[PDB]
Amino acid sequence: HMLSDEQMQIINSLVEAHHKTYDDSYSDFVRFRPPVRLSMLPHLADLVSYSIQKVIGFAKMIPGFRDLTAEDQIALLKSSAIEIIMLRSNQSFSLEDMSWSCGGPDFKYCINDVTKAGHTLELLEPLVKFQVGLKKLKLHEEEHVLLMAICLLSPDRPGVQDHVRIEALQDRLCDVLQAYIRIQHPGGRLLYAKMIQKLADLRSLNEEHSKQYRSLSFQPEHSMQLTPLVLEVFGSEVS
Amino acid sequence: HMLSDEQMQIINSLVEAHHKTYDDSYSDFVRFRPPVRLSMLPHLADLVSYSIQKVIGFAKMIPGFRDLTAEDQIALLKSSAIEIIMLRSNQSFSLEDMSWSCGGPDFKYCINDVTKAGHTLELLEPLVKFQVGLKKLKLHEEEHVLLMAICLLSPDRPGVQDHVRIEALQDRLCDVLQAYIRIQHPGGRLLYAKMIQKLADLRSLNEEHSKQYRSLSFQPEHSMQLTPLVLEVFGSEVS
Amino acid sequence: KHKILHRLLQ
Amino acid sequence: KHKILHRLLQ
Ligand SMILES: CC(C)(O)CCC[C@H](CC#CC(O)(C(F)(F)F)C(F)(F)F)[C@H]1CC[C@H]2/C(=C/C=C3C[C@@H](O)C[C@H](O)C3)CCC[C@]12C
Ligand SMILES: CC(C)(O)CCC[C@H](CC#CC(O)(C(F)(F)F)C(F)(F)F)[C@H]1CC[C@H]2/C(=C/C=C3C[C@@H](O)C[C@H](O)C3)CCC[C@]12C
Repeated sequence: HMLSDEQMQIINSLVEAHHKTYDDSYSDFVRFRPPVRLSMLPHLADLVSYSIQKVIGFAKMIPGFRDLTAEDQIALLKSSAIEIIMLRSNQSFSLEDMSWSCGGPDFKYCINDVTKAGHTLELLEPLVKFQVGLKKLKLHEEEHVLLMAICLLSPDRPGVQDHVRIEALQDRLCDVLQAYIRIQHPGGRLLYAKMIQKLADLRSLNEEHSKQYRSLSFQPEHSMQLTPLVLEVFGSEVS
Repeated sequence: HMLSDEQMQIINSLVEAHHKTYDDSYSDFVRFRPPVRLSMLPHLADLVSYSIQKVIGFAKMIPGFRDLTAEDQIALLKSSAIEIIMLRSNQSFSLEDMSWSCGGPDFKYCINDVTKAGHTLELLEPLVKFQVGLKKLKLHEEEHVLLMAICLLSPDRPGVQDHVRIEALQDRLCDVLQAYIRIQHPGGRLLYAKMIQKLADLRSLNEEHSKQYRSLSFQPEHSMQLTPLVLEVFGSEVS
Repeated sequence: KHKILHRLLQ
Repeated sequence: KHKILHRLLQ
């Protein structure tokens, strides 16, 4: 009926990690190759590269992420990166105009903006549709942050060695998550499941991204516009 | 005493290739990651990547460059790229303020600008000193363009297979070069040699760039700021 | 080897 | 393998 000291240390830790790695001002966005509205590919690529960087920083600060092997950190990051990015982008997503809005109109990404980076306007449907549902759940910062750490710490990913110690870390986080809602979120008797459903939503979005990403990554005139980080994270090289 | 029709076709061809690949307005420079005055590394990296692209385009248009094997094209481009880039940058170099000036002050590269991309202010001396000498020679567009094609077509590079057919192409170009000066450049009885000396100057600058480039390319936090093209051209992978 | 140089050379 | 991820994980 009340969260325990350690469940609270965990929440505190994650919240800060996210403040420390999610720039509310989006001030770094002027250092990206500018948007031109595959004319958006250089900018989005930089946005995604940058975002991978934040995600990595966030992860390092998840309780017991660092005690994992380098190999598992990499395995978890590579497979979960795009999902974390999709999740975190929800903070900039806006229901009023169905667009991610990043502190200025040079940094407003609408659905046409995005077709201009090589994706089909209709394999983007699920992503928008997902941001809108996620948004509707009016997550607490605590829960948003918790969902991301739970995502990252999915042991059901290609390449993970210790899917027993990662299961442990995840379970602990779902424990925190589930209590938090119960104890601290009026009207959320049904939320945990809605969120968990979002984790499965993500898997599919992940799948879809990989298919399009494979398409671009195979045409050198496109791959050349990515960054070394993107190429490495989204690449199929194997530890 | 007068250049032959074919020597003139060659000159015409090179001049155009250079117009077709050297944007006098430098209008593409707004698509680079902006300069911040290793804070200049993202911008210069984009400048260099872009420049490699032009150089490649130029090369393709050199008489008989395309009839070479893919392998030799690559071998010639990889080893000569930085030299061509250094040469071509002379068009934007200014004696009045010892700086490359690219159509706007966001695009004025002075020597401090450059230390901020990871190089020593004193392994840059030779490069500035070289631009200044090159500038002093007040090359005709014809000769500037000819020197670049002669550079590219140096057969004394690592990896070149047919250093007999490339020697042929180069010789032919030096023939054109040498006649052009004789027939069309008053006061240039000594120039060809001064230029040829510049080709050897370049080799050393090349050497020096490789040493610094190796330094940056080995620290992932730096290599990550380069582009796929830069990494590939300047990389040591072997055909 | 040399994915992009190749492509840009076609 | 994974030059940069490794570096950013130290
Ligand atoms: C449906 C699907 C998966 O096909 C969409 C993919 C498009 C793209 C992801 C990508 C990619 C690439 O394949 C890359 F190569 F891998 F790069 C590229 F498209 F090819 F490039 C999506 C994912 C999340 C979206 C957005 C996030 C917004 C953010 C702003 C802010 O909230 C901070 C967030 O981290 C990030 C808005 C713009 C479009 C984004 C970045
Ligand atoms: C002395 C020496 C070799 O140590 C200088 C190297 C710095 C740098 C080249 C590089 C590099 C890198 O190692 C890269 F990684 F390989 F990228 C990087 F530094 F690490 F990035 C020099 C070479 C030519 C110079 C300039 C050219 C100007 C141009 C403008 C216009 O005239 C068009 C020209 O093509 C180009 C001005 C800015 C500084 C430049 C680009």
